[PDB]
Amino acid sequence: DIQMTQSPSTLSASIGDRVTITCRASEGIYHWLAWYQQKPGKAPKLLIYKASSLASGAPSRFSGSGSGTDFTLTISSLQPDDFATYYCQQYSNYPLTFGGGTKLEIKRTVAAPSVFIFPPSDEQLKSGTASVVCLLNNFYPREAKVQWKVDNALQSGNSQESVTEQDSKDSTYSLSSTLTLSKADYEKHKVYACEVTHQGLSSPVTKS
Amino acid sequence: DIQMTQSPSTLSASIGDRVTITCRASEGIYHWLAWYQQKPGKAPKLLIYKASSLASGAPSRFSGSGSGTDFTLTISSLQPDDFATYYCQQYSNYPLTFGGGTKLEIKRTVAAPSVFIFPPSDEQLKSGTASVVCLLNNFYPREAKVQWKVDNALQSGNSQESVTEQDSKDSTYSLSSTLTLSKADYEKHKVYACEVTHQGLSSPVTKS
Amino acid sequence: DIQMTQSPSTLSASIGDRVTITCRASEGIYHWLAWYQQKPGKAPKLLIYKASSLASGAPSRFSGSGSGTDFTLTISSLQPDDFATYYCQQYSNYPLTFGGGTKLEIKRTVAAPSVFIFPPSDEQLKSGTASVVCLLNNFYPREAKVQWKVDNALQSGNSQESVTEQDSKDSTYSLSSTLTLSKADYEKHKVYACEVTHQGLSSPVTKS
Amino acid sequence: MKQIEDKIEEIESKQKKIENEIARIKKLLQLTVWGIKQLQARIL
Amino acid sequence: MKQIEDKIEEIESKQKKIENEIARIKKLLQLTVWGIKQLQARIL
Amino acid sequence: MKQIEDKIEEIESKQKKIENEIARIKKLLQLTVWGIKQLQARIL
Amino acid sequence: QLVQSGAEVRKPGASVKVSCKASGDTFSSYAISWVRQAPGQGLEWMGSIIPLFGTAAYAQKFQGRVTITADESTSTAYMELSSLRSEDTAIYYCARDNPTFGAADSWGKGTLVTVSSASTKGPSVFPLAPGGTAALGCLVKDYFPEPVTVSWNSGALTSGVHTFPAVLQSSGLYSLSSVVTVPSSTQTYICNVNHKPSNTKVDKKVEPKS
Amino acid sequence: QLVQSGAEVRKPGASVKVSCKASGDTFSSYAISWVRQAPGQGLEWMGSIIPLFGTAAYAQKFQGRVTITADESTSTAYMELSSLRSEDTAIYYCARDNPTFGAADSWGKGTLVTVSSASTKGPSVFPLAPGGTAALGCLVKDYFPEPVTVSWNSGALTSGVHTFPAVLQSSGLYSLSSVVTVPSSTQTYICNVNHKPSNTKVDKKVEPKS
Amino acid sequence: QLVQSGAEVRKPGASVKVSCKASGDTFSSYAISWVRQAPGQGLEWMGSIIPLFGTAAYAQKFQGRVTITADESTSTAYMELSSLRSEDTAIYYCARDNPTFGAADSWGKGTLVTVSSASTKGPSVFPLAPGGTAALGCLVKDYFPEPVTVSWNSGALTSGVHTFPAVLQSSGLYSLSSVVTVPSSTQTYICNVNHKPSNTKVDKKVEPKS
Repeated sequence: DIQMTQSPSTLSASIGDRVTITCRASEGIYHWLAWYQQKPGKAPKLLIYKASSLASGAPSRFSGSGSGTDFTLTISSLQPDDFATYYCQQYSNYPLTFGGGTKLEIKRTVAAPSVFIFPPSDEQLKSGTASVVCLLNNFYPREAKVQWKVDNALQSGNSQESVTEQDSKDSTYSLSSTLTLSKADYEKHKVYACEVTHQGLSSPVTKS
Repeated sequence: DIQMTQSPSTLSASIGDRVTITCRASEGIYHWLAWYQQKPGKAPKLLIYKASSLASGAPSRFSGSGSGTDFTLTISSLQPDDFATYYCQQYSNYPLTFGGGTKLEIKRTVAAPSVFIFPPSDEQLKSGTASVVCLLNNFYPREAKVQWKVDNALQSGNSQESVTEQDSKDSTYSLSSTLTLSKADYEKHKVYACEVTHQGLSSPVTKS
Repeated sequence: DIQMTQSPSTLSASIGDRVTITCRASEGIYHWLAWYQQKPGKAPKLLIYKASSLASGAPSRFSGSGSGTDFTLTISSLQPDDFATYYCQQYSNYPLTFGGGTKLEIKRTVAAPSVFIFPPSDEQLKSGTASVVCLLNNFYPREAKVQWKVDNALQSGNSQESVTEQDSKDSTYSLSSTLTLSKADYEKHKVYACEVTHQGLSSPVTKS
Repeated sequence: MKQIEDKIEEIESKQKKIENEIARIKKLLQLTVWGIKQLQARIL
Repeated sequence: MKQIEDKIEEIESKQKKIENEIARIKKLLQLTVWGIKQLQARIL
Repeated sequence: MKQIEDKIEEIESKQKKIENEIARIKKLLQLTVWGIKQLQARIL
Repeated sequence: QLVQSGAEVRKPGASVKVSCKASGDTFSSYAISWVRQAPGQGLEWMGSIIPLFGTAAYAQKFQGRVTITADESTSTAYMELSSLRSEDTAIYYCARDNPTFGAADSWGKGTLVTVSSASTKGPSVFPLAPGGTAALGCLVKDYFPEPVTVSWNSGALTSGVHTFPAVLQSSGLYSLSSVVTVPSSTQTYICNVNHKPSNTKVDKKVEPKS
Repeated sequence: QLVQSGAEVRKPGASVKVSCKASGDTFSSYAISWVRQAPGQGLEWMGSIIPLFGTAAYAQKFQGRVTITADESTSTAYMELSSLRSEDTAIYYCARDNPTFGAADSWGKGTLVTVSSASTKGPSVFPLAPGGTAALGCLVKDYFPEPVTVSWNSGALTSGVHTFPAVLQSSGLYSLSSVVTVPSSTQTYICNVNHKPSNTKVDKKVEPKS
Repeated sequence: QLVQSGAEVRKPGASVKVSCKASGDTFSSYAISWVRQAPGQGLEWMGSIIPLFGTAAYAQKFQGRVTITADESTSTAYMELSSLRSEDTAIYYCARDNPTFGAADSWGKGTLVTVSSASTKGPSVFPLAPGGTAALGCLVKDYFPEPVTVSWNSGALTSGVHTFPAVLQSSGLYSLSSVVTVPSSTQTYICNVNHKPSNTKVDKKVEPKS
């Protein structure tokens, strides 16, 4: 079939800037291309059809161009509503194929997370398992590594992380990592910490 | 493919009544359905297309309805011209399939047939075979059983029956059963009768 | 597929005459037929579409007819521009197939060719091979047979002929036959002639 | 003006022919639906 | 003349309906392109 | 009235554009015949 | 509007080709369908062509042995059915599928096609010998193929006449009967028949005296 | 404009059928496409019907196990996916491919389809025990299937609340977390949750005294 | 209106791809067909695309080794022919099938494609040595591939000139001849030739004294 390649997959930009993204097809698709915008927890919204013609309700700051193989979506002045994920789709021939996707991030200053730790509640320890959670709050950028350490060097690596979307207010992220373990393994050890490495930290902090 | 089921296959009604017949499809066919009417010795005539739109020359007393799977043809006031056979046909997808068919009968009072019997002519007996015929004339309803009896109990069952259409004048039927046999078998026996059982007869009559 | 048969393959006629050619299809093609005209060293030119409708720039003297299987192209008065090759093509169903082709020749009087002979040049004899050429100039009709004879009876038949198109001025042809042979075979023999038989010649001429 | 009335009569005739060709195209476009249904039925 | 103005108003309405059906036919004729592309894709 | 003559001139232009699109649709609808003949020929 | 070809008779395993001519306007933006109906049975669809496209769609039970063609230059639709069997004996119609309606508006007269190994032969008539009205008639037996037209007194008598459908005997021939109910009391009655396939016409009287 | 069917939960190897109803004008001169999106992954096209033609075109990776149907009498589009696997868990949308634009203009709300061998069970809530503001929250663990709505003080507290996406544990159940950042200095906080598939709603307080 | 790509030369068993650019109005509601013509032979149809549909129909003798593509963004039609053989040497045209006419109205200039295992080499010219007018000419032998343009006295002499078609020798090279008929009685004659593929131009005189 036809392959749609969106470059880049992610982009970091500030409000007011102009941004340019591409969507290359594996073969000639003429003007058949449709750009979309999807918000977290929402269905995609049509923005540009026939690669140029803007759709209803789409503001004039958006921009489409390209024909055949190389295409381009661009914005003149970024606004908080513009920050979302965009997917291109070809309509030249079946089967229709989408692009990879381009997530737009709000660029902001570097922030250091307020790291916390919560021991497993008593009520959970009566059911046969325990779960330790480490919190990373209001940081930037998104790339970070949280290291679990049972007693001191266990360096377990048997947890599950979860990061929210970029906050609408301060453009900061938050991470939730859950250290699931058995009751006997929890009762066997005494020290439990959370090692976090971040760019905003001169040295990795620890909460034990 | 798509299966069209017409219920009922036959119907008995009088002039002036209202009648309702159905034609169910095996799957959704939208409004694609065409109703027809065929007379004995005639090509079908289009009556209703798109399940509702009456066709040219079709009187207003006819009626179509239904969409998808269940459909309905109905008449407000029956007339002698309306009594005929009707076939539905779908046009949603190929191959096109008709329905079973619904024959409309003129309901009338119960009549007893005037039963007769004709021996084989001489000219036929010279050719090597003989054929005995039993006549059932001007009766109602149509269901009847004619029993051939060579000599007395032969109860042969080696004949062929033939019934005309419902008469346009008195709405009565007529049956023709031919008892084909060999010349030697005919010359071997002496008694030949025709036993007929009918609802209009309190007891089965016999003509020997 | 569909087969288009053009009869005749060639035709000889004079300026001002009327000519009729046919193009039979293997099966019914309705009016779908397209006639073309091609000149030597040129792309075909559309003349008649839908078997009747003349095309742009086509003079009124041309004529199309026929439908289904038998078709006919005819000219009322021939002119020098009309003499060319014609190909029919069907458009009823794919794959599209052309006809055989009908070449139109300018009929003229009988002419006798001026036959010549040229021995191989010295510069060629230094490279290892030799080529003898026989010229036939300004004759009519086109059918002729040139016979090579090394020494006297060799009757070699190891040459290649080449005929130009019918001259626009005098409607005459010209032939070029090249007798390719080795240097040793050329140096082994002494007599070399060119025997030509033509209708305009009472007896075959020879140039040695 | 007779020139205006004649022009209106000419426009009315053109619209009548235009309306007839649209109804024909609508019917002819229904064939293309059947033709694709016949290809899909005979092949699949 | 009011008869001419009324006839013009009737022609304007017919052309508006004619223009709407042409745009619909253009969209419906684009389906026939997709329908043949779907048959060619599913079969080939 | 110049208003009537101007309205007639506007209707004449709309009918000319409408007539051109119908002839185009007739040609474009002939493609759909060829396109189905090409699918049937290449497949069958 | 729709003219078909004449009746045909074939043997099993063999084929047939039936024509149906329509108007030029039919071959442009319309479709033709072929529907058959066995004697006493219901309507059964077979196939259809969309002539402007050349496409065709056939039935499943007929897939492989049915072929429908149509030439627009003569505006004629042909239907070819191969591998004929006895059950294929039916009346074949051609109807014009009208796309705007989604139905078939015009129909043809129908063609009598018989798939049997018998030969065309003339029938044999024999008299059926009769304050109550009597019953008299004739017997039409041993003819092939259908049909037979029955008339009494060259068509002068019609009250009380009952011409029954013809049955198919085990020998492969057809047998038909027709009777009449006249009072007891003089005038003669002659049953007249004509078999078009055999091109035979015979007239037989009835004079049974008891 | 585009109404779909409710959420569904199936086991691997089994199938599902999702409906999507459109307007009558949509089933005439428009097309409907089915596009899915796994949680966190991108949009992936599956198939589409052109309802006025009955044609359909599917994707290569889904060829053989996907089936899309549509009945014009109810103006409803159905999508059937066979041979379900764990990776098939995604949000399935139906969009109306608009041919004049060459794009899809209207979309549906999406359907939560989960392909897992687990059973519908209620979650288990446990308190997360806390001049610097403190951090407090709750833990939503061991529920199936998605989703869980989290609210604090019956929805009275919203500043500093962070409800994180739910992870899929190795046991096959989902685990979700939500926290809040309040100053050190009194008022109580109760995390309220409601699991619609299990039809369970629980409210848990947090009172850790150090 | 129709611009094609330049001439090409390939070896047997190999392939080729020829382009043909048309206008934007051609790629909308028109079709392009590819027709070839061997030297001296007739027109032979190969295939065609209906660009707005992507459909294509090829010939039976070319089925499996011919491929025709077209991109509407550049309005260019490409024709790819695989498994080349010596008989495939022909002049390939692209014509615009006009559906309203049912014919091809515009054509291209044609492309010289040669399927041979020979290499591009310059020709070798040798003089043909002559009240009756004499005959003089030159010999163009041992060049590959076609064509060769012949002119006399840099194009100053044209009366009585006969440039014959080139034959294909068994060695795989082409041989061409051109002559002239001038009176007996002084002026010199130089045959001028130029082989575009080899980019070679030579001029040879003739001075045979008897």
